Amino acid sequence: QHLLGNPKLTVTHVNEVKAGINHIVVDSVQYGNQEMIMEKDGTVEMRDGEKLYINIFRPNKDGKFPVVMSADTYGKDNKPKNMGALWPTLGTIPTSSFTPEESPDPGFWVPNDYVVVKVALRGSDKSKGVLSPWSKREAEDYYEVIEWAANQSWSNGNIGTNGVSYLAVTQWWVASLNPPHLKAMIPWEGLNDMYREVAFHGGIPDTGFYRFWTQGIFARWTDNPNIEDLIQAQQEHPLFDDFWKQRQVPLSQIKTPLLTCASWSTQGLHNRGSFEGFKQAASEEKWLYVHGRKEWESYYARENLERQKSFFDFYLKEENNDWKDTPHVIYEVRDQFYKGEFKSASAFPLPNAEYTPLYLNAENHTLNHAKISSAHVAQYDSEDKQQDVSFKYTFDKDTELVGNMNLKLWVSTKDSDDMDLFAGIKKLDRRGNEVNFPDFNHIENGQVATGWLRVSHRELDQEKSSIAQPWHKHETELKLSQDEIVPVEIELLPSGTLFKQGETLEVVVKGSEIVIGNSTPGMKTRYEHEETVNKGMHMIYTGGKYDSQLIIPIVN
Ligand SMILES: [Cl-]
Ligand SMILES: [Cl-]
Ligand SMILES: [Cl-]
Ligand SMILES: [Cl-]
Ligand code: NI
Repeated sequence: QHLLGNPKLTVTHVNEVKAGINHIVVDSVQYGNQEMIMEKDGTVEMRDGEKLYINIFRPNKDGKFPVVMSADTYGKDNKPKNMGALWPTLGTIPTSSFTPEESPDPGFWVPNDYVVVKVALRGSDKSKGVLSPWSKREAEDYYEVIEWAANQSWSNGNIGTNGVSYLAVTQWWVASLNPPHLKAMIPWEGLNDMYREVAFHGGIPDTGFYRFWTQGIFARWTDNPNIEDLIQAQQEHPLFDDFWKQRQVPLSQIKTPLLTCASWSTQGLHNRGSFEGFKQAASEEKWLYVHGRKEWESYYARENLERQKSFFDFYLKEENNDWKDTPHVIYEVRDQFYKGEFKSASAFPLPNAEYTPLYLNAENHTLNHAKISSAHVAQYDSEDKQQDVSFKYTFDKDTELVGNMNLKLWVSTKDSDDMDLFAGIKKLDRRGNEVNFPDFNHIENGQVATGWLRVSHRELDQEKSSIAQPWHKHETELKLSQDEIVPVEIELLPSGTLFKQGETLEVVVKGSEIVIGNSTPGMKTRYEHEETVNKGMHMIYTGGKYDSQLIIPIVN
């Protein structure tokens, strides 16, 4: 039958397709050689007269179909990319040749009688307009394309958005505007608060990935003079001010039926906001899927395509399938690299989480059940990349930690008026060796959880903070005096991990990155934090009034 495709046809070589309506044959990963129509370089006109450029892949037959859409500024005609040698840890990513990275593959969706629309947002492709990534103005353009699509001859009126990374962030954005024909959304790993999630971590500027990403956009469209200079924006907006508030999606405006993917493996880019989107969305019908595996690999994996399709068959085809039997949260409890167990819950944060303090003791590198009665101080050189302080707890029984963790420290410094603190959670096996996990950006020597804070940014938003997840206002800098001892709470980003009986959790605090390096030597694919306020010794106080502690989310 037709899902085996037609092996008599030759696949359309994608760089040879010309503008207009084309009959093409797609090298589908699932369904062999698949005939369809591709309309290349169609335009949609914005309210201000700007044209946005798109491709439309649709069944070669009359009729009305549900529509799958994605939008970004990376190039709508990108042929997906010696990657095996150049970025070996990307994992297995099977797609047709008509799938720009992270996009819904028309070779999967179109044979299942969906239309796929690929949108080049303003400033990209033949548009030389303003390119302001992850903004409301970009969201407004996306909204126009959704509503236009709903009125086309091949459209059943129901548009669902889908895609990874930039293609996910733009969904949080457009959904906050509630387009009337946006009937479902699949933000598969996307941030939605640039200040907190990519431009700065805990107030410390990302000098790596953020800048690499920004430069990449500039390099992609060198003949567009209207690309927003986000390098300079980072320099001149060090606090969460009116500029950055406009780059935090108003998530509680979202009402659209929602399938979110978050990953334990993307801490430092999409992880925080993936969870924020799921949590804060007002949507009455929402689901979350969490894994501790690789990003694009998991998106394109057949089981996750089938999950996406089941959600869209319910919402876009209006089929009475059993989608709503799906538990609202499905999550991996990671044990080792690519080894874990998937479990389910009715909510995130997990309704059975017991937020449990472990108190730090500076004298003996321990985390403890009981409070430490007398105040002591530990110390590390903040400029020596080999120095840190660490604290360990060995479990007496199998324990699952799933959710946020909060590291409360009392700290001071003598040689600077500020401190950059780098926190990490590690798991050590029964032999005392670190157990590595997938981590950002597609590194395999990562850790359990990571967090950051610039201490002048420590002031908490009391309304938004919780016992497991501190929320920092980032409104004003509270610089320090010599030996001013201050309380800080560091956001360890959401993680899911089993600690077996005999295994150890280790907190590490340091003046620089805890896990070093990346998976693409010479290219800044990972966060870096090379612009630091650190000088000299950092002090960490524990015991007595200095109730330094780690709050851990014990579940199951
Ligand atoms: Cl449920
Ligand atoms: Cl225990
Ligand atoms: Cl939690
Ligand atoms: Cl806020
Ligand atoms: Ni060929």
